[PDB]
Amino acid sequence: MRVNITLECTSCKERNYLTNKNKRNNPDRLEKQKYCPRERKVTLHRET
Amino acid sequence: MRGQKMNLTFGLEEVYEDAEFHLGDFDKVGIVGVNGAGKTTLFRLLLRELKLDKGKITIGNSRIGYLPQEIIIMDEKMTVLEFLAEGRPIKKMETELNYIYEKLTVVDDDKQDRLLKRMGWLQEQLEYFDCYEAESILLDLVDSMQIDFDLFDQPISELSGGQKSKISFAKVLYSKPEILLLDQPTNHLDSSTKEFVTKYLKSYRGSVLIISHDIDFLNQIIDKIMYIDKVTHKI
Amino acid sequence: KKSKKMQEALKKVDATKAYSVEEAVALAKDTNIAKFDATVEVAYKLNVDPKKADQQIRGAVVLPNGTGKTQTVLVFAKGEKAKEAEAAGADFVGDDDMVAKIQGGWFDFDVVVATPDMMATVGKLGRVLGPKGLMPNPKTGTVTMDVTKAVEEVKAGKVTYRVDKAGNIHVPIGKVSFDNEKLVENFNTINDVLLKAKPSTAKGQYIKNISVTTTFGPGIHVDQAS
RNA sequence: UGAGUGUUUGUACCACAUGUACAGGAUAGGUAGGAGCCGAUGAGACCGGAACGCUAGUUUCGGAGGAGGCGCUGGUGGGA
Ligand SMILES: Nc1ncnc2c1ncn2[C@@H]1O[C@H](COP(=O)(O)OP(=O)(O)OP(=O)(O)O)[C@@H](O)[C@H]1O
Ligand SMILES: [Mg+2]
Ligand SMILES: [Zn+2]
Repeated sequence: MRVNITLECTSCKERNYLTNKNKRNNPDRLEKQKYCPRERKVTLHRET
Repeated sequence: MRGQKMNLTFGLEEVYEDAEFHLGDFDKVGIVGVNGAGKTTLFRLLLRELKLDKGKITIGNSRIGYLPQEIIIMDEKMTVLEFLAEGRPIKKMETELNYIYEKLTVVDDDKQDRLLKRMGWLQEQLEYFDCYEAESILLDLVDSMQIDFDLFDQPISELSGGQKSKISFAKVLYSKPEILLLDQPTNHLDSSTKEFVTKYLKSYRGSVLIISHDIDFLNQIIDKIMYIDKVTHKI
Repeated sequence: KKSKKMQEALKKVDATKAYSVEEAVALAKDTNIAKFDATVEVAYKLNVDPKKADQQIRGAVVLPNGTGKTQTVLVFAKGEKAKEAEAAGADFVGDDDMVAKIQGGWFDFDVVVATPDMMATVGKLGRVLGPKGLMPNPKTGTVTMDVTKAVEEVKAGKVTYRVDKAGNIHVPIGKVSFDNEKLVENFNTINDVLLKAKPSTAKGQYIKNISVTTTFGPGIHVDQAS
């Protein structure tokens, strides 16, 4: 089962990126290092 | 206790889907469901340990007495008395209060306002949990389930499954709670011990939610039965 | 069942009518038939429930007319604070070593006050004070940087008020010796401090019932507005 | 579109009764006052009846009698 997800910056809680993931292959909430335009620096973004 | 549009999904396997429930006060609610249905998970939501993915779970401000399905032994060397004493926050506040006095001596005129307020609350909170409990707990064992005092000085990890259940149940009562959340309170108890638990729960004036797989035990106490469905993910 | 003096006092009082402050104090003075300098006390039944941490209240209020009974003062200090107590003329002035003597000695002192630093050392003895309730508390003001203010307040008749478990708080305003006007002024001071102490989370009417009573007499209900 | 009766009920006063964990003298509900309090307006002790009761005592009504007790005080207990 593949579904679209939103990645939110853990620092400013800004819903920054849109992506998708296969729930079966990645049961746990995805986490990436992505640029946060509000803070203008790379930060940890976690799926909500 | 009320929950609306409850949603919770661990990975790919979901627990609640748009579930709802309203429990009136002073209701001895019997929670029933197959293993894995999500009965323990409901309490975790009430205790705010878990958060619903979507929806609102509403709990009253009253103090809650929680009896975990599994015994929580923080350290192997913990004694039964230490385990029971941890039920009340007397020891924790005193350690904080003792530190507050230390800070007062070090700091002269900077943090006194903050320290004085913290000291006052601890004293008022300490008196609310009357420090006379040291004697009451010692005798709560006698009147509760005939728990011998030799066990009182023995490591908790060395007790038998039935003995551990008695200690954990007494700890919940020792805390003097307002709402009782009992998760299989008679898992290992023998026939004689179950009688005391049943009588106490019949007499208990407050609200008590019971997760139990013992039909006969529930029937003597329960007035409202809450069924957690495993296939419909509803309540 | 009821003494004749109490019966006549009851007939004087009107249970249905909640008197004004002036009528209530005068009526209480009339009702205390017992021929001793009884202390007049006021009891407020607050809507707040103590079981909530914020709701409970515990403080101290100074009465310009006083309580009508002098209050012995015990002070714990060291150095300039000790000199402050001596200048204030505190009934008893002590230190960390003298706390042990105070335990079992000089007892019956009405109030106990300790400096912020002395509290740490005092705390050991204070656990014994706890059940007695003498232990100084910052909220009541017993713990202050200056003991002279505490001593003068105690002499004037400062009274510490603490809400009981049921939500009723009692305090003596003065002796039947004090004139009814002085007693009413003391009641007003008590009323003002309680209103200022009303907690934020409280709701509805703040006081469910206000009753003034002498040690011998029965209760008299007093109008809240008065 | 108004009268009553009765029943089962929820609320709110007013009457009452109960408060036994441990130790403690013992049936200790909490807080405030409390050195004085109560009794020929019939006290103590005593007899019975009744209620409670954790069976230890508690509370209460009556019968006689007629003036005493209780408290502070004392140690216990967190609390007298
Ligand atoms: N963090 C988690 N990660 C993955 N799955 C989980 C997690 N938490 C719970 N689950 C699943 O939730 C399901 C139901 O939760 P819960 O443990 O409360 O069931 P239960 O009814 O209390 O079990 P029992 O009645 O037998 O004690 C479990 O089967 C469990 O597998
Ligand atoms: Mg479970
Ligand atoms: Zn950010």
